[PDB]
Amino acid sequence: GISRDSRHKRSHTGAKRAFYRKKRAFELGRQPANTRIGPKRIHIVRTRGGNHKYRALRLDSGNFAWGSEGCTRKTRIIGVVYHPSNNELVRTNTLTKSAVVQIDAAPFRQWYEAHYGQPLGRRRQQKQGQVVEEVKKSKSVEKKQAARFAAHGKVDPALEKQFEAGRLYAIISSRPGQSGRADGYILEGEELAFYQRKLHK
Amino acid sequence: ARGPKKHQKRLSAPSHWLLDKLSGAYAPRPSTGPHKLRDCMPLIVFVRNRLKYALNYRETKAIMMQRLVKVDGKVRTDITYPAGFMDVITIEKTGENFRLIYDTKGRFTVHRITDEEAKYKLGKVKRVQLGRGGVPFLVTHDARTIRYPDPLIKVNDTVKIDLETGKITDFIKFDTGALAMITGGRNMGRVGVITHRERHDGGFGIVHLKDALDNTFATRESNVFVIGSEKPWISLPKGKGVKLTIAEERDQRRARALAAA
Amino acid sequence: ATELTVQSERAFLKQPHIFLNSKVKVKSTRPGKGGRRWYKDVGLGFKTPKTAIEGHYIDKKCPFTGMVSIRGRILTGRVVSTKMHRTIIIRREYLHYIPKYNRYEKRHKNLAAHVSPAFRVEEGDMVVVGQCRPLSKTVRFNVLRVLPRT
RNA sequence: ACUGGCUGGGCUGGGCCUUUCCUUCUGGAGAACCGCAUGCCGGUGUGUCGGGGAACCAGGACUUUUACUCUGAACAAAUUAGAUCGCUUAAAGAAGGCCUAUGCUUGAAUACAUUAGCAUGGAAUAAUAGAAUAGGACG
RNA sequence: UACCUGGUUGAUUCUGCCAGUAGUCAUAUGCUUGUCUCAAAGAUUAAGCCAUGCAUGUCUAAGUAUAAGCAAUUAUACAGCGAAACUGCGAAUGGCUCAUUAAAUCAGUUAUCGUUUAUUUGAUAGUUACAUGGAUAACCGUGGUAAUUCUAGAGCUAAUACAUGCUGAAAAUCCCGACUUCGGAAGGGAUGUAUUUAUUAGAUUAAAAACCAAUGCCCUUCGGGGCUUUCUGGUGAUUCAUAAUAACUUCUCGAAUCGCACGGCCUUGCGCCGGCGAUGGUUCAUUCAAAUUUCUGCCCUAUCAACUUUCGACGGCUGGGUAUUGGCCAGCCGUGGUGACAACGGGUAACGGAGGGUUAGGGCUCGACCCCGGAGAAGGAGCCUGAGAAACGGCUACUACA
RNA sequence: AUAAGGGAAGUCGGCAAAAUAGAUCCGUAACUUCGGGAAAAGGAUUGGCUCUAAGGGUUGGGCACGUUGCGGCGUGCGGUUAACAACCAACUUAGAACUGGUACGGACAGGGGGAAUCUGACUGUCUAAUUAAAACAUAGCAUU
Repeated sequence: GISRDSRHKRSHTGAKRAFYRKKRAFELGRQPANTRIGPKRIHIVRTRGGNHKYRALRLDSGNFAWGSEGCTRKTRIIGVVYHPSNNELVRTNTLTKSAVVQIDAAPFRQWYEAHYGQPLGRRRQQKQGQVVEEVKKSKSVEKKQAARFAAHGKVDPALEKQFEAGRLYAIISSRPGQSGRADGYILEGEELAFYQRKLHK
Repeated sequence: ARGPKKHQKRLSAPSHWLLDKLSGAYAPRPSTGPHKLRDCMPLIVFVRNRLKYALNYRETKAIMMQRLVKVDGKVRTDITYPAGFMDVITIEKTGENFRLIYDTKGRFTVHRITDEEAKYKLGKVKRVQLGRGGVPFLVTHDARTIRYPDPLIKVNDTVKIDLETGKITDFIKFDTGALAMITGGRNMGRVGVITHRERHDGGFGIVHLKDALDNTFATRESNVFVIGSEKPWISLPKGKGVKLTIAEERDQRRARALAAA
Repeated sequence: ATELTVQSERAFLKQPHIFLNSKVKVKSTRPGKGGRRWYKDVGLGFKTPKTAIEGHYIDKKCPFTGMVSIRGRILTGRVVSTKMHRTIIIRREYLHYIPKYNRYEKRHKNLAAHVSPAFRVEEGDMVVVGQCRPLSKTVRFNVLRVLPRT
């Protein structure tokens, strides 16, 4: 099958090498697996030494970690929006490492409400359709919560706007073809300005 | 070549086994174990070729099946078991104990030892580091790993092993003025006192020794084995590794012959 | 070296595992711990140049501020070509001995090495290189020191 | 065959003064030359005594760069040269020997390869570098 | 043993070749042939074609026994030896040959801080239970085809085959907090290991202060004088060894297995405890290794002088794939790389080396062949099982023979 | 205008008809007056639809004074935006996915080719109404 040896190449002086031996059991290659967004589907493969790898064909959710806060929550992926290598990766909605995606922001907002006693990204006040309040069943929590809010600080405006729509930008940092999992982190700071400028221009 | 080898050709066996080039085509091919294949002492070679207790291959394994012979206090039942430096071989039925140690000519020799000395060993340390759970451990030159060692012990030193409970009881630092025995190279079997050591960054440091007769020699660090500060802990064989020249050997040989007869 | 911009590519260039977005500000002397530039010491009596520690360039193959370790032979030669990007060609000369005629003859070989943006290398200068892991089809050495010009 | 001597004549080597002699700091243990009092037949262990570190060991910094030669390390068995033992001699082999032993004892050496690579001493011969628009050395 | 002689002329001295002389672990052939020690042998031309036979199987006290098996008669679950058959392991080692191959194989010398590793050796893992569920082989019996180590449908029964599954401990750490007197607290959850991502620790190695913010405290005459301070391994060199926090997974492992001994307690219950082995099992270390990799070194030829990038030729970046590095592969972007110190191409009656023959010294020539490394099983490609194969006394397809 | 199987067996003679044909990318011999032969010979691609990338123009640039109905000039300087922002405008070239009764220069338009002999060097001209050629002319050479 596919081989990854250097015998078939051409020497650095331009000379053409001659046939040496037949193909070996090692130096083989395998067919690439193109991950897609959809219902979960994974195949097992028996690799060298009796170990195993996990081919991911279709995935829809994975771990994403918030850097500054330090929370990791499982959520779903909406779609692929950018890829530095090839445009066809974006159009097909096929995801690999270092692919910018959009994820659901619901699990992360809820944790912020419980940890800090302040609302995050709520412009539905004009409509006030879903406004609701539940009585807080303690008074020591304000001493605990106000200490946290006054110490850590506030979110920057760039990340706050995304919370209004409910969609957040992230980068896949895993290798789905090898480990069968799509994992990444929420991108923020100077790295946010680089991709946002590139995304729409 | 499509897998691992399982045969050993005669004329390719280690030289220090002293095997005749005739009478067969193959060699014992020592099995895998704690010691390297190149420098090991297969049990069949010791029992049959040196002690001459067993006549041939067939009767060598008849003895082993009865669990008569043991090494380091545990019985071994495979004829091609790799024994090595400092190992203690005990045969209770005949009633003597052996220690494997080089002579001045670079080969293993028979060496009787007393019962009191046959209950301890000593070995060079290979590495020290932290294991799983933060528990410190070290490994010796014969693949013995022991947890919770003395924090003062570092690499290249030697430690005395109980050999009954496998616990360290005292150790010797690796420094100038120690008494050492060489384990590899052309200076195999010599005994000397470390004079000074020179190190080269990038590997292969060398140490300078001095014999009892004011002779001088050098070797790589990987071949020096400290066995004591003074009055070596183990019992050295006859000759103490002094490496007489060829001129003196024939003078002593005839002097010994005429003195006896 | 002369580099116009640090971020001039499709992706975002950054040192791995160097966290850059921390709410609290803490000043520390350690290179990589606080969030500032990371660097190491090669050893073998080789001193880190000043340009490496205070520079802003990003390189994953440089022996300084990089993920390559130097181990093996150390060689010397003279540079003959500097017309690629971050790569140079050095020339080594020696004498081979012919036993029958009891005299020598001249011979030479050509070598390829990786040059970091920390150094500035021109043609006809002597350099010292060190072995590393395969970085390309024909690159297995890394530049370490540039000897002063006459 | 042993021993001493020659103001013995030679060969190889190590110390000082001649304008030259030999980098440097830290630590280790500790001598020589010195007195202190205590004791024998003008020398000495004296002691956690002190003026004191010849040499040595460990660690750091400094030193124009190649060729050449000397000594080491590392590197295969067989083969070549070569030591030992009357297989009835020999080509071979690695064996054997001692009174008599219900035992003792020994051998299986050494040199060579030779190109390339790693250390050490030497500093003749053959190349190379340095202060001239001082961009030079020192405190 | 550092050696020479015959031949041009009527005769002479030279250059110069022809012929003579000796060896060969170097093959053939002719004539002849009593004994002792040792025993090479279808390599050269055809890596051309093959009838017939053999060359790989394996059981201990210890995986599964209702043999209409034998043998005894201490075993009413079984109990001695034990065909057959399931299960486990090996068959990837040996043995043969020299077709291809001119920086390729190979030699001496380095690296793996760039990876996999059956087996051996030494350590090492607290989260119905007096014992869980369905099949199948051997066997009985009924059949098909001229034909093979081809196989059909019907009826029984096992596991160390296959598939499930049980906090027996505390402490400590981190979150939510029912409930106030605002200064801490009822009680609630998580916390072995493997897998994947993000974050934190992993210290230095000369010393003296004086300020702001504000709190463990000792003593105390209440004016306060104040405040000594606990760990941290390794390399020439790392994001190393190791540890902590938030989560994740068609997701692991942490013993429903077997043999010998016949013991000790009292609440005498078909109750509790207890020894030595066999076979397995997660991680680290070791052994036999394997794959890549640094430096230098190969015969003749110029009537072979310029070569490489159609459709990677040299380098940069993001990924894919692999046990891992890598232009090994996919996109985007630069214009490079070797050469008179002989590149590129053509020849080889060419596997490389240790080494053989012949000798003053210097050399010339041979090496298919008992030792080491590489390749192949009529010519090409593809693949299954497995720790390990691109295997041919393993499978699939084409071409040529049969 | 079209024809099964054969494909010049017809005839003085392949006379008439058929076959090839646009554009883009590969490939190309003997011979030679070194300019040619050459479109040599011989191969591949071609619709519809939804997308991506590349090739341009114009106007704006910091202070410090004086004139003027938020500013046009007079200047005195400094700086080279590690090239940003707004607006405007036609076509030409390259690449990917999907789709069909495998079709796509869909009509029109549109070269058959190769190995040789005889003869005139070439372009050019003539028997209007049966002969367009090897005939005439030509540059070059020589003579009076």
